[PDB]
Amino acid sequence: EIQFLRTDDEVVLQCTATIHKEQQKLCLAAEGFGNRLCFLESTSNSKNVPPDLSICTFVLEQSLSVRALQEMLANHRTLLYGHAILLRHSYSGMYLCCLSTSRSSTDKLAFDVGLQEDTTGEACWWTIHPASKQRSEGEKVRVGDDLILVSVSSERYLHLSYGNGSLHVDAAFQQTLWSVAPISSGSEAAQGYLIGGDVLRLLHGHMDECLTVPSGEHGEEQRRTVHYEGGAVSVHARSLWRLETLRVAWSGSHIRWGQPFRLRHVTTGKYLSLMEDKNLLLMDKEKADVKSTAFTFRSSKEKLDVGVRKEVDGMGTSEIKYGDSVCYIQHVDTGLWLTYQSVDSIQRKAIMHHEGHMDDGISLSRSQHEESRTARVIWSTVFLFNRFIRGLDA
Amino acid sequence: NANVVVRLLIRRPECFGPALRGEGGNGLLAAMEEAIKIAEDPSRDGPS
Repeated sequence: EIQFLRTDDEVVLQCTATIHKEQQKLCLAAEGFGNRLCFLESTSNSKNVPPDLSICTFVLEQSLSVRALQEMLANHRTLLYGHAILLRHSYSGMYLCCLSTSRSSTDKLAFDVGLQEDTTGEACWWTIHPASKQRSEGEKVRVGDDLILVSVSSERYLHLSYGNGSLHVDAAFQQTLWSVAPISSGSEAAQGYLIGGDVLRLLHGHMDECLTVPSGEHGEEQRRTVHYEGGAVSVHARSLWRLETLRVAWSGSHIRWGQPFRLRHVTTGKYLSLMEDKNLLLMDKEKADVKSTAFTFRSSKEKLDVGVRKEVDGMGTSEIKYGDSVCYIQHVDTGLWLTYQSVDSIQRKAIMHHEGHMDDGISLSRSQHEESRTARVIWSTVFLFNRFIRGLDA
Repeated sequence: NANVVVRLLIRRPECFGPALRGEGGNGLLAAMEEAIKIAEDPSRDGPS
């Protein structure tokens, strides 16, 4: 009846903030390449600013007892309170750990918290202690529960540095309760069916034109535009898109018809949106509101709606099939359907029309893990090298 | 009996005195200099 968090389950570690009279909700994030340090991603402003949960998703690899872990150091199971957990970052593949090297920022004894490639040593492991009086050591782990994590290596609670001007996750003896929310379950997933957070190509027609931005001419303003294009773009990185659900918890559930979501161009890092001029334009993360960036999949071109669904906590029905299913995109608020302009490689523009053409079906193709990783690396590297170039120019 | 005491002391950092609390504590060296200055000062050394 009640679920229990188990190993091989992808989870996001969430914390709450009460800064300046206001209740803010935050999640732990860390980029794989580049900075190994961990920052906090805002989730309460999901309506105004989309969260980036790809770097916030973690996988619970092993849960071992303290004595068994000590013996191992000397050398698919449910979580139980009082055990040692091995957190693996989903995107990077590295492991959360205490760095033992600190910024020396306002805390005498602080150890910074980051990601580590090697699994050897006790720095990567963390002990889960239930905080609530109702929870006792040895109880089943609740889906909605608050946990205090103690480092195996340093015996330092993972806490949020409230005093610092910028909120930082740090390992110290001061304790902060953390809430874990399931993001997806790998085992229950069905192959060939769309899930939340999956990188994919939008394919149109038998010519297999892919919805993509212009090529690498280095002009951001015209890169912001979108159009249908065919050829080698289907195996190029610009055609990569990622689907983020509007919900945070259970964001890996099977996408269903009529479910609002967001589309993000992986290479550019920007989100698809509709402007008042009824034109598609990629917009920035900061200004990417829920209203403008909302898009949904509907089974049939017919305008009559099936109402609304009730959101369920779990994988759900495998209602969207890769390749076989044919989908039509509709903006949630305006209700318009984006269609090819058709006015004439092909370079046919994408426009917003509530009638549209007859052949507006869009097939779905799943991208590979290596390609998704490469696109994310490309975005994260071009950002840093643009910052470097701007600094040198200044 | 030593490990438990150390663990409890680090669990409650207020036991270390204001210099070693870690919340902007000057440090042991500065604290003892301040205490010396208090020692020369009659007003703060005695109730007066």
